[PDB]
Amino acid sequence: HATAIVTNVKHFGGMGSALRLSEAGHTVLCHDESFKQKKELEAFAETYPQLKPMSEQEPAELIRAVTRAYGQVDVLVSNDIFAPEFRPIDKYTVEDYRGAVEALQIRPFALVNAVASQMKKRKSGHIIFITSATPFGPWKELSTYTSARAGANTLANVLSKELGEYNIPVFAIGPNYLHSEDSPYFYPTTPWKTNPKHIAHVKKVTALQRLGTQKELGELVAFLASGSCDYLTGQIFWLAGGFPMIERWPGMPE
Amino acid sequence: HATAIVTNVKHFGGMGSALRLSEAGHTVLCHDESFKQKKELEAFAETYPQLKPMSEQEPAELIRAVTRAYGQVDVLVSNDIFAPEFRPIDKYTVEDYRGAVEALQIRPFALVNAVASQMKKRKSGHIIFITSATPFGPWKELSTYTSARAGANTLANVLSKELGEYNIPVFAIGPNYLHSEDSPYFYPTTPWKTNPKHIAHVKKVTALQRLGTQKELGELVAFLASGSCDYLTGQIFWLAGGFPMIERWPGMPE
Amino acid sequence: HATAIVTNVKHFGGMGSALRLSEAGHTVLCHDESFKQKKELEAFAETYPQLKPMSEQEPAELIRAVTRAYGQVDVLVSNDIFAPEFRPIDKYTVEDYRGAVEALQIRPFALVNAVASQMKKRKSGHIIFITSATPFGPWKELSTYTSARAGANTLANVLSKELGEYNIPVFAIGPNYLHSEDSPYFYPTTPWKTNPKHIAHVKKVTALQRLGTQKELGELVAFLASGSCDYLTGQIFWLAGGFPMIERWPGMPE
Amino acid sequence: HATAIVTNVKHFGGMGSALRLSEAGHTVLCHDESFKQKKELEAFAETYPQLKPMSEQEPAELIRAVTRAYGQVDVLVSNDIFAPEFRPIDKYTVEDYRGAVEALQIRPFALVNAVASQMKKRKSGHIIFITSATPFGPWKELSTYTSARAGANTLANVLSKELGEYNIPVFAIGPNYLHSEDSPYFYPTTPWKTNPKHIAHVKKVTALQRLGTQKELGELVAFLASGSCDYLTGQIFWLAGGFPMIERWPGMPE
Ligand SMILES: [Cl-]
Ligand SMILES: [Cl-]
Ligand SMILES: [Cl-]
Ligand SMILES: [Cl-]
Ligand SMILES: [Cl-]
Ligand SMILES: [Cl-]
Ligand SMILES: [Cl-]
Ligand SMILES: [Cl-]
Ligand SMILES: [Cl-]
Ligand SMILES: [Cl-]
Ligand code: NA
Ligand code: NA
Ligand code: NA
Ligand code: NA
Repeated sequence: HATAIVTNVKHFGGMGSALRLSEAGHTVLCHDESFKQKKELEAFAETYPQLKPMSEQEPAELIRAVTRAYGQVDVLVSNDIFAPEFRPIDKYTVEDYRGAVEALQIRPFALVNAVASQMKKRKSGHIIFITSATPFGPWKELSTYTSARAGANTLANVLSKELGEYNIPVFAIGPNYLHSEDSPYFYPTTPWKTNPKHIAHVKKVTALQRLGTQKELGELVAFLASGSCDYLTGQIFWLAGGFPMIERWPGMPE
Repeated sequence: HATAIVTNVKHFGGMGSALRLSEAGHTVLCHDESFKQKKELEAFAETYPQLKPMSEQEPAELIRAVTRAYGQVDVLVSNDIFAPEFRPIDKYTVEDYRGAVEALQIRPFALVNAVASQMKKRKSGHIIFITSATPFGPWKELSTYTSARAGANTLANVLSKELGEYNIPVFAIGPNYLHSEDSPYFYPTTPWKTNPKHIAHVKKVTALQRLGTQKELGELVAFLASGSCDYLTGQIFWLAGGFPMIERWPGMPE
Repeated sequence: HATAIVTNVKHFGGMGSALRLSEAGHTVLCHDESFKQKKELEAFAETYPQLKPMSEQEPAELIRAVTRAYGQVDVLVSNDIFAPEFRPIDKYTVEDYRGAVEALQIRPFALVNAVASQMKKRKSGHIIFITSATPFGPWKELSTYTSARAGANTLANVLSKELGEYNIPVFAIGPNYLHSEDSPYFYPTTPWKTNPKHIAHVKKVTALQRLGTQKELGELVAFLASGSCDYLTGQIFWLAGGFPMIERWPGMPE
Repeated sequence: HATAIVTNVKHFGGMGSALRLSEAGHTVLCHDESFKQKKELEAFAETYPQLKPMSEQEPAELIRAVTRAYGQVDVLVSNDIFAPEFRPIDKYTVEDYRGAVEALQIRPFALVNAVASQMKKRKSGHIIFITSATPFGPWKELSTYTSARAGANTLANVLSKELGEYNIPVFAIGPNYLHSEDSPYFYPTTPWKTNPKHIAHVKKVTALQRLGTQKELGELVAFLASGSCDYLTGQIFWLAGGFPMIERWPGMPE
């Protein structure tokens, strides 16, 4: 069976991806910061017997471990996370930007850098970055997070050009307003399904007037990873329910 | 079962769409200019017993006929076609542009204009335009066709904003280098799989170094129409295998 | 001296363009629908002695008349207008879309189709379309106007590819929230500087928290027409003060 | 008088920017890595008496020194450079990507982080990044450089949203094929005007069939810095002569 790595599986698009990839018949190797602790890894493995958590934390280490134990990495889902911190540009430190770039650009780069050679040698593989739709509709005072996510989107697009010759599609999925259940990355049930202000905000700024679901994200990840539509390689997908809705002139209804 | 209209079914993305939608369990009502002739309609119906060709040619007429005979239109695939004519801007006539706009913008607009009310009333439906990736990577001297296709892409994106409130996703799929078998719209087997110059051109300008397949287009259409990933509403998909490849500096290999 | 045509001079970007081009030393030939009436044309010529209003209305006749009287057309500013009419997609007629594409796509196409040969023969000229920033940040229920403007933007970008061989730059300037003085196209003094609701809306949705000025538009038109920065050819300029501002999460200041 | 900082003045868009800003009446404070050597700084000051070279290298020290000596920083031109190194993704090291993001994203971020407070306090200033058009038309095997430049472009666009409230426009100018005279960043006279292969390549891939000039870049920088067209804030300018030209089908002329 085909192998798939999902990183930061407890957060963002991790569970939607891992669960739907597993249902599609992949062996899903799952990374997470919490899996440094045996108790957390074992608890996850018991709750999700169809998933295979690994303890390895860093990119080369993780790729090498999965390759040793399962033969090869057929699918990489780089589910990258970093807390958005809103500040006026002069109130950040430079290290605040470096941290965002490290988590949101250097990390997916390092994973591809470690796995690309084995994919190129057999001329097969799929690479998916989960990034952000914030560059499409940016908020004021989120300059660090948003620009790093744009770097990752362009990284995916550029990589598609060189890896296409080796039959390796590369995609970026950029969500916004994706319900993240009990993860703070980025729309947890509380407040986003519980507080009237937040419920009204989502109804206002998305065309579909709701949060996106983990199932929708997982369906897209599994579809791309299936090899059924490789000709989309290089695509940045905006998975944001039609966000942004743009405020209309006075006198028009919402 | 859910109904799906595919227009110009003999051409462009028509057969990939109709066949994969049918496999997914839709009743697929098929439009085509050739179905004005009973012999052509009956021959198609015999060759493809899982498809239902209609004789109706024009938008309101077609929507009304399918609604009368099958109850409702759940999915619209506006597979729009017009021959690309390359000319210096001053060598066209103004009517050359009007013809492109009529075929590539007014036609999908007219179809949505005719079907939107029934979708809005029941708060369900999916709309897919098959357009072109030419606006993403334009060729010189194709100003009429390319700009009309961009109008259609923007039409899809804008429509997603108003129809989202009614739970109707709207998408545009913009192909290039899609193999179109025995249709001249736009990459027929001859010359594109038979002539060495054409084979070499496709290898040069696409990242995956091949034509796209009807199966890949059909997989995307059926995935979007399935209701499995509505949160992509408003997306323009570039289905062009990583086109364009951009020419590199002297001294670098191809 | 160098000649420039500015169309619909009384509206949208017309006076900013005409007045700044004249100050930069162009002979500015002005079109306007009101110039069908001799009295209107003569009142304009008396108020603006540095401008030269023409009575011609149709693109071919206008280009021919300017060429006959002033030798050549060095700069074309296609300042296109159409009344934005907001409707749900099913409440338009198809003719409502044809009217929008005729005014916003066919017309700039016809003007370039009529003037390009003379510019190509001498290998000099500049072409500027004034379009819209609505495709960048679309409002719901403006599907006709917005998609036609996107067609015009792509037309300019595609035209740049063929005309660059002849040393003719082509640009599109897409405004939003440009103050238009007494013209209803699209942000007249009343209500946009006089009604508190409109004043508040402009402050909220633009980054600079004000309307754009005719002077700003004219400075950009004159700069591009000057031959000082031809290497921008093909650019779509968003002249919208940093619109759109995107609504932020609850808890964050405006 | 108004002050402007131009970084890496000997390279890329540095001299075009500095020389045209000076001609427009700015006091132009010039940074360059070579100005670590007193002899280099003094030779520059003697050749260009209208320019003021500074020895400071680090962003905070440079802004502080200009502010101390000349009162304030009115215009920042962050003319960022890094050597483009083409490699397959697996042949880079991770540090190769960190170097690119440090030079092309962290550095402009640090300069704005150091200068923004003084501009905000007085509600005036202009910020221009010189980036790259490579994200618009990416070459294969340049994943580090190209994705870092896209990060910088998005940084400028996001910054425009918060700084517009303070009347500070932010722009990114993304060049390609800009003639850079004796600088190797990125199109020096030799080989790009002297080697037939390079001459042919520029003719093929740009619409205007030539390199861009330092004067064209400087005209755009001075125009944006002038305060004449602030309503363009947030714009990414592609200063690439209509690049990329996209290869056409067999049978069509070049
Ligand atoms: Cl490691
Ligand atoms: Cl999200
Ligand atoms: Cl009809
Ligand atoms: Cl195609
Ligand atoms: Cl006339
Ligand atoms: Cl406007
Ligand atoms: Cl004004
Ligand atoms: Cl220093
Ligand atoms: Cl350059
Ligand atoms: Cl030069
Ligand atoms: Na372990
Ligand atoms: Na019939
Ligand atoms: Na007359
Ligand atoms: Na010093």
